[PDB]
Amino acid sequence: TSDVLNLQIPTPTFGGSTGGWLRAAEIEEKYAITWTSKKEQIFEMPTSGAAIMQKGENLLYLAKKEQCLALSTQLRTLFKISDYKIYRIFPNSEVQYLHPKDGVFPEKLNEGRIGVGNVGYSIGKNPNPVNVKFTGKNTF
Amino acid sequence: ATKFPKFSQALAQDPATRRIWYGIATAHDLESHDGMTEENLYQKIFASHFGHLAIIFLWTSGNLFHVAWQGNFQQWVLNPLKVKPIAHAIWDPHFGQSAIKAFTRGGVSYPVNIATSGVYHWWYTVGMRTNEDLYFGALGLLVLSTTLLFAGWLHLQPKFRPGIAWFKNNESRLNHHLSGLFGVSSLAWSGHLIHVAIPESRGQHIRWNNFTSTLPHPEGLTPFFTGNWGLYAENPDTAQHIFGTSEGAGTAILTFLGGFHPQTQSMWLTDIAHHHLAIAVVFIFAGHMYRTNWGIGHSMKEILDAHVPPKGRLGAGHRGLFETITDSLHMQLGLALASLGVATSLVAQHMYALPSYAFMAKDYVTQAALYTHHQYIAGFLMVGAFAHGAIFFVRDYDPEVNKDNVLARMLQHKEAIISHLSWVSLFLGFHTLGLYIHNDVCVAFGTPEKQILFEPVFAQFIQAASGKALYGFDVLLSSSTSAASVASSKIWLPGWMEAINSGKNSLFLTIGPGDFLVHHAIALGLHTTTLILVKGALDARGSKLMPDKKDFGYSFPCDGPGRGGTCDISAWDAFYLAMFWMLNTISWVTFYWHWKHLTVWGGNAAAFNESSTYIMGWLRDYLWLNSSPLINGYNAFGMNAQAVWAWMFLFGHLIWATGFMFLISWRGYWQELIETLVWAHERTPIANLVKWRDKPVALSIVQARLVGLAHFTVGFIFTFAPFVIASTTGKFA
Amino acid sequence: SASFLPSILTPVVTLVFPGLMFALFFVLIEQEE
Amino acid sequence: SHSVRVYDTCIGCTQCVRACPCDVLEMVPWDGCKAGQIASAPRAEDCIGCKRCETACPTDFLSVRVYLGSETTRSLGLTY
Amino acid sequence: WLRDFLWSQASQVIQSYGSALSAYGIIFLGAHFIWAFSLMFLFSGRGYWQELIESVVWAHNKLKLAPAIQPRALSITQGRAVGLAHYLLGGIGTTWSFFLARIISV
Amino acid sequence: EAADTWWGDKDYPPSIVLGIGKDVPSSIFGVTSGLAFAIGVYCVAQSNLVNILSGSTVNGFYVAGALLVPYSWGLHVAAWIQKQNGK
Amino acid sequence: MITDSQIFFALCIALTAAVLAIGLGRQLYV
Amino acid sequence: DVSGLTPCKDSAVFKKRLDGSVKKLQARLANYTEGTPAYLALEQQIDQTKARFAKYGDKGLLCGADGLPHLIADGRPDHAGEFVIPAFGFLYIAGWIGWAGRSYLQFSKKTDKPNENEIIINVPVALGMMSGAFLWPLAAWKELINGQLLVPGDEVTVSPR
Ligand code: CLA
Ligand code: CLA
Ligand code: CLA
Ligand code: CLA
Ligand code: CLA
Ligand code: CLA
Ligand SMILES: CCCCCC(=O)OC\C(C=C=C1C(C)(C)C[C@H](OC(C)=O)C[C@@]1(C)O)=C/C=C/C(C)=C/C=C/C=C(C)/C=C/C=C(\C)C(=O)C[C@@]12O[C@]1(C)C[C@@H](O)CC2(C)C
Ligand SMILES: CC1=C(/C=C/C(C)=C/C=C/C(C)=C/C=C/C=C(C)/C=C/C=C(C)/C=C/C2=C(C)CCCC2(C)C)C(C)(C)CCC1
Ligand SMILES: CC1=C(/C=C/C(C)=C/C=C/C(C)=C\C=C\C=C(C)\C=C\C=C(C)\C=C\C2=C(C)CCCC2(C)C)C(C)(C)CCC1
Ligand SMILES: CC1=C(C/C=C(\C)CCC[C@H](C)CCC[C@H](C)CCCC(C)C)C(=O)c2ccccc2C1=O
Ligand code: SF4
Ligand code: SF4
Repeated sequence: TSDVLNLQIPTPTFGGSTGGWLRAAEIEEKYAITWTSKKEQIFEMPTSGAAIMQKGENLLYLAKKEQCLALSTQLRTLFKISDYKIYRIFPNSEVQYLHPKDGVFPEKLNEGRIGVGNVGYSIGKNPNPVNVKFTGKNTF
Repeated sequence: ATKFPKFSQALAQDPATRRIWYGIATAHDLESHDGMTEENLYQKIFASHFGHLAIIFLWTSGNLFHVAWQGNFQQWVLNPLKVKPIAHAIWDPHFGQSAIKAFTRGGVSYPVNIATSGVYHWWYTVGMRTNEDLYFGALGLLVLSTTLLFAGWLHLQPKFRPGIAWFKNNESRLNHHLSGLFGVSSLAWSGHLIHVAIPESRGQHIRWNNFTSTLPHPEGLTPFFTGNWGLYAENPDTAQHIFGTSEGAGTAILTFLGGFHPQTQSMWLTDIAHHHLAIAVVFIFAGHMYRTNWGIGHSMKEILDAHVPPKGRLGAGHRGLFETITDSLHMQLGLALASLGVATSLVAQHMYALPSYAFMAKDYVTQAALYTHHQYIAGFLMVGAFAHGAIFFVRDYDPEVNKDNVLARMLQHKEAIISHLSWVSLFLGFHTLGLYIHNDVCVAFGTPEKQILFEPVFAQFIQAASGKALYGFDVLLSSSTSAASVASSKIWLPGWMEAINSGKNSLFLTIGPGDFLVHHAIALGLHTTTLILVKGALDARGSKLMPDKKDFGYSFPCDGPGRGGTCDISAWDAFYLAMFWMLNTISWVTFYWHWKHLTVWGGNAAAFNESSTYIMGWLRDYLWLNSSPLINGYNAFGMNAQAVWAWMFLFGHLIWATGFMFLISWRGYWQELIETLVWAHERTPIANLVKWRDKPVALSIVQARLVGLAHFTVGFIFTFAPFVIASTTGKFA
Repeated sequence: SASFLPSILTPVVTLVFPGLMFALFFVLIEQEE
Repeated sequence: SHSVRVYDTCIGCTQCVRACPCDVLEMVPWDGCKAGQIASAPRAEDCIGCKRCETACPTDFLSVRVYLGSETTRSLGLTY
Repeated sequence: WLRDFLWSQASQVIQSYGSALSAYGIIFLGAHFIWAFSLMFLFSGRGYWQELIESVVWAHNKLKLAPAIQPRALSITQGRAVGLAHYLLGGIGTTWSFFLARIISV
Repeated sequence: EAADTWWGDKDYPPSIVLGIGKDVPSSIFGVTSGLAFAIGVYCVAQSNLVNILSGSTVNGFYVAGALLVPYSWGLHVAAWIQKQNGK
Repeated sequence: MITDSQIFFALCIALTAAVLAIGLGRQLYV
Repeated sequence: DVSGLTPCKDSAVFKKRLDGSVKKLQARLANYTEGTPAYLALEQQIDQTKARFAKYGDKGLLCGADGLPHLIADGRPDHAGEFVIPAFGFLYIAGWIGWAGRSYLQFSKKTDKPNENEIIINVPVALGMMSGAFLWPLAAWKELINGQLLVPGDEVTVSPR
């Protein structure tokens, strides 16, 4: 999708945990994940505890991308939900779309992606670190 | 930018406390800083050399000033065998009354520390007799440190920074070092000995006001110019000289009697000046070797490029070694540390074997402390040389420059080298531990006659070949009417034989089966430390588990838990592992030296000879027995002057113990603990208004290994030094 | 009279100097661009 | 931020992308193997450096390589 | 504690040689050895030992002595477990021998 | 710089390894090697046939002649180098 | 015995050395 | 003799150690009634101590100033009862063990399941190689001359360096 997030999506019913985001989420960086459910059931939170996911649409704020992707892995390998979307909320109310970027999962091939970081030789043909001395660059 | 690691943009953007630790820890790594060129690197190293030299001379000037001001040099000169030398006076507002009376010792009336560095004997030999002389030496070294600091400031100026071609001038630098810094300095020391120290030993008072009008020899430059150099050797000091006075003295300035002065139990001062003169001439001739500006001389590149055995025995010979050494500061530094480590181990052996300072080999505390000092420093330099060789392999070794070189062939057959070091270490460890455990069980079962006691016949044969005549080998120097015993029979032999065949010297101590076993233990330690260091240096560029190790640098945490697990895989981790083994083998060497000399000084060498063959003998006769004056420095009934040594003993125990924290527990546990503490501080009232600037994180893996190793080493040193000082002080023998 | 110099210099140096150096070093650590 | 590189010994078996916990890796089209795809690292700023991709590579001496470098608030995995 | 408990009560266990309590002194020394042997596993890491095993495997391969069951270093969890077990065995053995040799002889 | 002194692909070193004596023929090198060896062995034999004393019997001519024994090693090596080079 | 004037002279020389050490350290600079 | 050592048959400290060793057990003997197996065990210990000391005196061992035998690992022929003859014995036995292991390794490599032949040993074949390794210095020399003992060196795996 695009960089838009519905702030009024209902949240899973949770009793409050001591694992939530700290002061550096309203200051630096915050993440949210939204998914669609078919029934009311109980899932384990990545910040400990258990929460009931609402039937319909859900929204949940986390502190790092690892927590959102671990929750997405739980929503995949368990009871099948595969339309989750992970965002990144800045303190100036600016949202950025991260997971399912091109609309499809990264493991499936998608025409229109550009290879980044690809190297045109085997790993044993990197230059020696003597040849990059006093240059600032590296042999990667 | 304005952030603290101005030299590392990567570290300055770290939002955590890791930035401060890594900025402190990588301050001197001048090769990896941001925007560093070779010329600027060499200039900064030159300035740092000047600053470090100034630090050395300031430290020596401080020693001189404190002995001059708060010392008892006046009283110690008049009676060296009974007056305790003084380091400095103690100022402590934490002292009680009984600590003030307990530390009030020597001839002074204030609390005071007794010097165990032997600076009193050294200054007493070289002509110091009053506190004014020490104060003037302190002033001279202060002015020298000031001059060196100004020179270091001056050579970073834009018109005084030397170019890169000046630094890589190997022939000129080695010529000037070998001639000047060695030979001319040795010649000047021989001149000082002959002009000041030898006349001061004979009762004359030679200082800056009368040295230019007092002849050191009665003739004076006439035997030197005419060629009758043997006139300087006639009439030596008789064996009734009494150091510092004139009865039985001589008028000789260059002799080679050999052996020891009979009263001071040290070598003759005329032997030392002659030795320095010979070394001076040899070093000037040796510095007359390399071509600098006048056609004659060698080129170091041609010598290295020529030395190829005829049919591929050593590959391409030493071709390309000149380019690798000059362009890599890590190889030069590694060679320097290896040579210096050999040198300081040599000084450790020779200063107890052949003492040169008057009235040492009778203090026994300076004698123990200096040996342990120099042996630990030797171990440190030896480990550092291999560490910098590993660094040179990581980021300075060019494989195309060294094609089929004598250095690349070392990497070609590195597996054979590591496997054979493994075989030697395993063989030595198996056999010496088996012999020690066999002797333990045999002594424990009431049958000490079943012990395996190998007589060390090779080293005893060497002692006999040097002249020792109780083993009955009757070979070379021990047997008269031999070519070796006749050829030197009228130069240095009689003094050497009267010094080696007496029982009061440390020259070639009598050795038995315990010496055999502990020498095998020492060889085990040396081979295993060499194993770890050589394996790290040779596998620094890669192995089967990590073929691209050179891309990740010299020091990195790991390569993940994949393909089995890659804990401690870098060459830095090989250094970290070999540090423990160096500490272990230096502890073995110092334990052997200290117990052997403790039994010899007390006239009870049979105790060592009987109890050194099994481990329980060591444990109950050296460590348990000699700790009694140390741990009783303070108790429930009071305290004495060894309370500070007891406190430092427990201090070293605690530091060595808290090293095991960082060495055994690893980051994850501590990172989760830090996160819980972060929640605690952020979610408590009153105290959450105080906010950190750097986010607290756990110590990194390499940082943790370094911190635990530094703790281990500091605790090691601070628990061995109080024992080796207080046990010798608590027995006086 | 040189019997005052320990009791003057040792507290001044050992206490006052590294405290000011710690404060100055901390301030220089935490200043930014 | 750490730097991730993928070399041409890739076989396109997708295990590195599945093993990634930070959505760093993705599959782009390619013609150098039978699967017709090669791994890519377009989001290396979200790399934490846990090297789960390197454990999942089946090729002899892994094609996807993670070099630990500069540390940020994302590569340190800090929630505070 | 150090002077009046450990140093003062180890006299029975260090002087037990040549008597009926000499096994306690033997176990004292052996448990010290095992406790120190634990720190080898507790401080070091797997990758160094794997590379050293590679260097040994080269010589074995050279002499046609390579086992088909390929030799590997102990795993990280196993290395920690071995170090901990050796540490506990050495400590409990040292305390066991010290207590028994002290309290039997007084 | 310097000269190409590497000879790993040849059975003998080039003549330029001798520096200032790169043009001396092999016969002079061998004759001087034998003479220097004989004189040096005689000079060092004058230190064990006669007991060298503290200043009385030192005889600095025998000392200067004693340096011919290591010099005789270099002369017979240079004799071989010039012989293989054809000079 | 070392007089007070000698100790103060040594202190002055050490102070000059300290100022030069500061100059060298700030010539290498941070 | 060698290193100033005296023979143990001519050493007074060795005899003093003999007397102390037998006197300790004799003092231990005085609290037991005769005919009891404790008494018989203690007198057997005394006889064993006397026999051991007599053997150490008769074998020609050299004792030092402490009265304990000192082994001369020099290689002299008169001290070949020390290190050298046990050296030859151990070298033969260790070569036997190594050659038996190597032969079974070759056999297990040449089979269809090399891994299962090393955790579960083929006992008849293992006993065959184990007993046939008695001529290891000849078989190893024959394999060395035939070129089967050593791999050429370009066929063993090596780290990149
Ligand atoms: C004759 C002229 C001369 C002299 C005297 C020196 C002297 C020095 N140069 Mg130097 N240099 C020269 C010409 C000369 N240079 C030239 C022509 C060049 C250019 C080609 C250089 C280029 C150069 C560089 C690039 C550097 C130096 C450095 C140094 C210093 C070495 C550090 C030191 O103190 O070691 C002193 C060491 C000894 C006196 C001997 C140590 C070895 C022995 C075996 C020790 C044991 C002796 C004895 C037993 C000790 C016991 C004493 C007592 C405790 C009992 C030293 C002051 C370095 C330095 O520090 O820079 C400031 C440095 O980085 N020089
Ligand atoms: C014709 C050749 C010849 C010969 C055979 C001699 C022989 C001798 N001269 Mg002599 N001399 C000569 C020409 C000669 N001179 C000339 C042309 C002059 C200048 C006018 C001098 C000026 C001279 C002086 C000023 C002195 C002698 C002395 C001596 C005697 C020293 C003996 C000895 O063992 O030296 C001792 C050897 C050494 C000290 C070291 C030997 C190593 C070499 C030979 C040193 C040579 C100098 C050396 C290069 C350093 C000088 C460099 C300078 C810049 C510092 C000896 C009999 C000395 C003497 O007492 O005479 C009775 C003396 O003081 N000579
Ligand atoms: C003449 C000797 C000499 C010189 C010039 C150098 C120079 C260098 N070494 Mg080095 N080294 C040496 C000796 C030397 N070393 C020895 C003897 C060892 C063996 C112990 C080492 C081991 C070593 C390693 C393992 C490494 C270096 C590295 C380096 C480079 C960067 C230094 C750095 O970042 O430190 C900055 C300064 C510090 C980190 C200060 C740390 C303070 C230490 C830990 C002591 C603290 C304990 C303290 C005294 C306790 C107080 C006790 C009290 C409370 C009682 C630099 C080129 C590193 C490098 O860049 O290589 C690629 C590297 O990895 N060296
Ligand atoms: C007391 C503690 C201790 C002991 C005994 C050892 C022992 C050993 N370490 Mg070690 N190490 C230790 C602490 C210790 N370490 C610590 C604290 C560290 C810091 C992390 C290290 C770091 C370290 C490194 C980095 C290396 C070693 C290596 C070695 C081996 C050296 C070879 C050797 O001596 O073989 C002798 C073997 C032994 C002493 C083990 C005991 C074996 C048995 C029980 C001996 C019994 C005697 C007798 C033969 C019995 C007959 C057997 C019977 C069946 C017939 C050996 C296994 C090196 C290695 O593996 O190279 C090959 C090596 O590279 N260690
Ligand atoms: C590095 C050598 C060195 C060392 C370790 C010491 C150590 C000591 N001095 Mg001292 N001192 C030294 C050199 C040294 N001195 C020199 C050269 C002088 C002549 C000016 C003096 C003059 C002096 C006096 C007059 C007094 C001391 C006192 C003391 C003691 C208390 C500390 C103090 O207040 O110092 C204060 C010291 C100074 C103000 C002089 C500066 C010391 C040198 C020049 C600095 C060297 C720095 C060194 C290289 C380390 C650099 C790194 C550092 C920045 C971390 C302490 C034992 C006091 C004492 O006796 O207490 C019982 C005391 O009253 N010192
Ligand atoms: C019979 C098998 C056998 C043979 C011939 C060898 C031969 C060799 N090993 Mg070795 N090794 C073996 C088994 C064997 N090993 C085993 C099982 C281990 C694991 C514990 C090791 C661990 C090992 C190390 C760590 C090192 C060697 C080294 C060496 C070489 C030097 C000799 C030495 O140090 O021996 C010492 C041997 C040992 C300490 C291990 C002995 C263990 C037992 C007693 C042998 C196995 C017998 C086997 C069970 C018999 C079953 C066969 C039967 C069914 C017929 C040599 C090539 C060293 C080297 O590389 O030097 C170049 C070296 O550093 N080996
Ligand atoms: C007039 C004599 C005639 C016979 C001799 C002779 O001419 O044969 C020459 C010859 C063969 C030949 C010939 C040819 C040249 C090939 C062809 C000739 O035909 C012609 C002209 O073409 C014929 C022939 C047969 O001659 C071969 C020569 C071999 C030679 C000359 C071999 C020297 C080793 C030196 C060593 C090992 C030094 C060790 C030195 C040592 C160990 C030391 O320096 C110790 C030292 O303590 C010393 C001593 C002094 C101290 O300061 C320094 C120290 C402490 C270190
Ligand atoms: C890592 C590395 C490195 C390092 C290395 C090292 C550290 C080494 C060491 C080495 C060593 C540490 C060696 C040693 C040696 C020694 C010797 C070589 C000795 C000799 C001696 C002699 C020869 C003597 C003889 C004699 C005499 C004369 C007297 C009498 C007796 C007798 C006979 C004994 C480097 C940087 C280079 C680079 C590369 C890498
Ligand atoms: C005389 C004597 C002595 C000496 C000795 C010596 C010095 C020796 C040496 C030795 C040596 C120097 C050796 C070397 C070697 C080399 C090699 C190279 C080897 C090898 C081996 C092998 C290879 C083996 C193999 C095998 C077999 C055959 C069997 C088992 C199995 C195996 C496979 C392992 C002494 C004094 C002690 C004492 C007296 C006597
Ligand atoms: C030494 C060591 C190894 C190497 C250890 C190995 C390969 C264990 C070898 C097991 C042997 C083969 C079991 C039998 C031991 C001896 C053959 C028998 C000795 C018997 C005595 C009682 C005499 C690791 O793999 C390791 C891994 C992680 C952390 C630390 C370490 C570690 O310290
Ligand atoms: S995280 Fe720790 S245990 Fe795991 S590979 Fe890295 S260093 Fe080894
Ligand atoms: S290091 Fe971790 S986060 Fe980065 S690409 Fe590999 S698996 Fe993904």
